Amino acid sequence: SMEQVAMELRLTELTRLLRSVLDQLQDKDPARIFAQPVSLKEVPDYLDHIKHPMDFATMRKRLEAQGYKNLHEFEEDFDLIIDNCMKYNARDTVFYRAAVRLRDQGGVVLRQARREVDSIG
Repeated sequence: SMEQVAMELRLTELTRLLRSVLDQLQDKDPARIFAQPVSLKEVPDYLDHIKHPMDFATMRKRLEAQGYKNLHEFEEDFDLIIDNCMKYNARDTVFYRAAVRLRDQGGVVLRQARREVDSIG
């Protein structure tokens, strides 16, 4: 069907728009602490602490496989990154300080991105 075609083209263009948003968010991690999944070799107990790990490259696999049906699903994954960090790592750490920084700065990118999803449909 063609009504299936227009659902796709509208997804394809969410997927376009999220790509931009992720690039902006991942510029807020200049140190690349969030670039990649926490290594299980390096931190073998990690999953005893964090049940749903998340990182930018894992979000990016799922984005290029059109796997975010809306913005909320993308926003949930981003918050996973931040929240996991701020539980696993103590307050007086480079790691926790960087999640606090990404959360504050990424809140601006997301607050505009929410309007452009609603506007553009």
